[PDB]
Amino acid sequence: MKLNISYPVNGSQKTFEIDDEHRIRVFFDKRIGQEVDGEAVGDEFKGYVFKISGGNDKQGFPMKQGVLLPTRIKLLLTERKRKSVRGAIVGPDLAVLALVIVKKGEQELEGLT
Amino acid sequence: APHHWLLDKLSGCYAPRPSAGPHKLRESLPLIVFLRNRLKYALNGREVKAILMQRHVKVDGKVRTDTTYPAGFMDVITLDATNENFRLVYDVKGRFAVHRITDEEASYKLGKVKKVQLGKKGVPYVVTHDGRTIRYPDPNIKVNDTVKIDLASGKITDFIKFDAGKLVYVTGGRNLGRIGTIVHKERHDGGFDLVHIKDSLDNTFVTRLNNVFVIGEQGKPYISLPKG
Amino acid sequence: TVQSERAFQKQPHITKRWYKNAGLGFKTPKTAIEGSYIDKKCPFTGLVSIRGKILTGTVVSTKMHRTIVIRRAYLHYIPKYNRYEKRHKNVPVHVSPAFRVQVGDIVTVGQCRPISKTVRFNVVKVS
Amino acid sequence: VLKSTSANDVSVYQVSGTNVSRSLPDWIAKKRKRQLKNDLEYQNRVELIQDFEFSEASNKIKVSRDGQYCMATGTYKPQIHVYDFANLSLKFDRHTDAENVDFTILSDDWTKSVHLQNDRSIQFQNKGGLHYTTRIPKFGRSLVYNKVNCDLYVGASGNELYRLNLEKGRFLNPFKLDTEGVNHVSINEVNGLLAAGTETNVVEFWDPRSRSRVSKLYLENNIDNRPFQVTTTSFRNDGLTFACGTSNGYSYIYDLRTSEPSIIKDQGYGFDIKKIIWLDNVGTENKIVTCDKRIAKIWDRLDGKAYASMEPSVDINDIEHVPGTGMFFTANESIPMHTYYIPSLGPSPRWCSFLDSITEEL
Amino acid sequence: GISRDSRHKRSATGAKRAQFRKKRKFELGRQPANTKIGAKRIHSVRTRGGNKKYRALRIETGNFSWASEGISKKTRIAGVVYHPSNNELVRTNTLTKAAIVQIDATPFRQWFEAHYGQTLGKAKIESSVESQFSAGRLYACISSRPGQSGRCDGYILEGEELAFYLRRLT
RNA sequence: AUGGUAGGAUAGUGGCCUACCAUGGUUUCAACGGGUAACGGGGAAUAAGGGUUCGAUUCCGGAGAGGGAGCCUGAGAAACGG
RNA sequence: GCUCAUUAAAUCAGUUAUCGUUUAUUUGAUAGUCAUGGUAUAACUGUGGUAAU
Repeated sequence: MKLNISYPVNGSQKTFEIDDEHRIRVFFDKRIGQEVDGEAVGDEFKGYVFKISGGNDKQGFPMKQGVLLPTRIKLLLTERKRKSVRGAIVGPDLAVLALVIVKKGEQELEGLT
Repeated sequence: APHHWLLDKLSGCYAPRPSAGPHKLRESLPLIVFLRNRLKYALNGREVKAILMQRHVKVDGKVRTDTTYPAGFMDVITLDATNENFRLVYDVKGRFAVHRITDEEASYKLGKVKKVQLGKKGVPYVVTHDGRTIRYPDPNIKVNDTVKIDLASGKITDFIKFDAGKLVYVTGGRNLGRIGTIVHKERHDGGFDLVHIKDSLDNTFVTRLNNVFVIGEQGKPYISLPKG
Repeated sequence: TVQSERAFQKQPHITKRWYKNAGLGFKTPKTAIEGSYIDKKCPFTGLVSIRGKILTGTVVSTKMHRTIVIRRAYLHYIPKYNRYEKRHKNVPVHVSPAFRVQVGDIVTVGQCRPISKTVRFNVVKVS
Repeated sequence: VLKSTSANDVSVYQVSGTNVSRSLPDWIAKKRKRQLKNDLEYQNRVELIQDFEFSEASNKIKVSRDGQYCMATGTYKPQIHVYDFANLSLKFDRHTDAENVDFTILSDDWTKSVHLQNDRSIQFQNKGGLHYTTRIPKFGRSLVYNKVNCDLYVGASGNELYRLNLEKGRFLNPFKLDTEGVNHVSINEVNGLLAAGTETNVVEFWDPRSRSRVSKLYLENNIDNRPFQVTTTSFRNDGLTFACGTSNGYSYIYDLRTSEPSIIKDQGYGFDIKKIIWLDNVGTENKIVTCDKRIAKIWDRLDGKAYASMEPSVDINDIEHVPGTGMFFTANESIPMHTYYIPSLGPSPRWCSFLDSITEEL
Repeated sequence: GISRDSRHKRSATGAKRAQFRKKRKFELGRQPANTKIGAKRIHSVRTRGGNKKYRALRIETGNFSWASEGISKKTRIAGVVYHPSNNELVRTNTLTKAAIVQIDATPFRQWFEAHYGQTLGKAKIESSVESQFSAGRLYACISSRPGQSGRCDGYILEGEELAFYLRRLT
């Protein structure tokens, strides 16, 4: 999946296509708000600290903050209707995984920092 | 369309409905019927609008800009053009009648009180038929009496208690709208008091006490009744 | 007995007895002022206002509690036959504990902001 | 998720109630006002379950044996709330004429719904809207349907005990009361003996196949302050031993050998014993819940020691339990309904599959 | 919900059961909140567009008036004693109009001492009330509608009205 | 069903609803029940200045917006363009 | 706004009564008890997902 990475200290943001399953496996069953080191994910991510922020799945249904259940469910959403809601928890059926940098480590990213 | 407007059945399908206002809607005559239709001052409905916005007409000491503004019985309608003053008065045959009055007679109107109580902080008040409530009246002024109104302010310059043998105008019922100055006052079930009336030809006529409007003493009426 | 119900009976007071006049020449009886019944529905001393029909008739049945039946006989006129028809209208009314009522009892009532589902009239004068 | 110690060295885990705050009940007004005005990291820590803020707590809470469902008996604009644990919101929200004092589900997963209304009446309730309403001679506190005899027979504060059959839809030959204490009804699963809560603390065992009561059991106390009544009772799923809960907080634990001795165990407050449910399904069995108006408590029946003291700040009136799990459904007198789960009792269910993971790792 | 349509029930003479129309909005009825004694929760209802009513559901404090001295002191509420319409309400501790309660005697006690200079039966009032001042629980009645105003307002028992209700409580 | 009283509900009256309490109501003066093709009827309203009694207009009454049931705003809807 | 299914003191007609009620608009009366607080929506800037809104 893709990592929509933003760096708000400079304000810039950039997506990275990640196809290797060893890289994505660190993010599995992790939740929005949790602190994630991508140094296991990648050697260029050495010392980085990431927080999961949001994203979508392969059908557009977003992860909503702290609902539960990493499958998809249907909720009474805001004069209130019902739509389908993909859960808060990262699974392999995510098309993307948007996150945010918390602590910076050693190496640099040209289009990001 | 009601009876008392003197409209033809001709000239357009829909009848001009009245607006909510001081008078009752079935008692009202709107100003659109008053200007273009009976007094023939305007031709189209839009021409009534140009007269009102330029504030030619004033009804009862107020500007009164509205096309379907309800005008009722005993309403001083002062037109600033021509220096002529108009007072609505009902006609015996079933209809309203526009009437010429003087500048001094345009100063005062008469008004039937409908209900009197004691307001807040110990204040007496009377409520006229045109909805003009007035603070601190005379305690002699009680129910169904008329009230002479100043119209420069809301003050009361004359008052006439209801007593048998005084010249009465009728506002309502079958025999609505004549002289006849009183026979007496009848009691009946449910109220339904029938204040009897004997006209200039001295014939008994019967309407309700609700319909009674005292327009003067035996002999003198306080306003210029139209003679014809 | 005054206090025989499950709640304590009292006037709202809107002597230890408060009175008022129902009006229209109906005088306050001795039973109203110096009495013992509470009767918030009574014309005098109570919480009803007599406005509307003041009608008369004949009381025909009294075997209820705090209420009686007026029979209101009259003659109809049929214009087609040019005859008459005898008629009556059995009207139930609330009676107050100031008026001594049995079968007979020429009666006068007044319209009283309808009390209970048929009762629109409360007894104000018995002759 | 906040973890609270009940001082029993058994860590109690709670959610969805007095401590969990939903800052976005309306996201259109408040969450749009939260973005520029906060960081919302605490709200990012808050994890709501099945999406309801729900005032006017509930008279009763029920769960279905199948489909992982909930019944909730709202009293705001008095109403019935149905929850799906698969979908985590309202499936079915119907508003009721008057409040159901006790609710009974027909056999499973709300194919029907049976109420016990403040008006002396049962309402029959389907998928469709409000299929039938009844009338009862007396007022209602509790009601139990029995699968055997096809009968849903009721009673509270009555001289007779009211026996309605759902097959042929009638009532005939009703039972009577000994001196009109019939606050509670409970039925043995195996052998089908009736339980009763009497003002003179008697349990009336009416055999439905004999059409007659068998015996009386009386309560006596060592302290014995006031005349007391048993408010609620229960039967074990084994049908062996008995649960008796009085108004003064003293748990009475009885034997179905037609035998009078018991074991006593009080709450510290002793305001009432609200609901008593046998933990015979969940592992480390023989436990039993005893709840006050405020204090809830589970304890081994042979040991009689506090395994957990389940204490929300707002008082409750209800317990409801999911078998095999520690899923506890309570109606705290507030807007959020405090349900809560102790993992050291047993594992979390399949919809709570991640809900066990969030607290131990934390 | 509740409908007040007078057609369905029978006539005076026994004519019945027309169903001329269906239930509509102006012939409405809503539902009782059987209010209890607890932490005060305020309910909200919108009635006929502009107006509102106050359902009461849990009540902690209310304003009661002492009838002899004519003074009014806000009262903490403990328990329900008697009600004539249905005794199911009292055993569930439910507040309605004309409901006998028990109150705290100490707010009326604190007014009595420092303003006058006397204690409470250890400045003369009744005997049946002065023995209740030592109990700490005075008997009071409700003269408001908690279903409408939401308040627990009422009056304390005095006079012969005291003797009527205490006769019922024995 | 008739009423009493107390509470509730409602914008409010109220057996409207429910407790508790009394046995009443309408009726040969026709209650109550049945038939009504109640496209018949309402001066509801002008109408036809000799077509002999003609016209047009308005009013019917109820329910519904695929069927049930529950709800929300609004002075007003128990609204199907929720 | 259109369409489907026929009500006999009911509808309707007038009449009250609203001191039994609620009322946007209409009108008439009517209040002595810091040269500027604190928040807040977005649009927008740029990254994306989603067969799709």
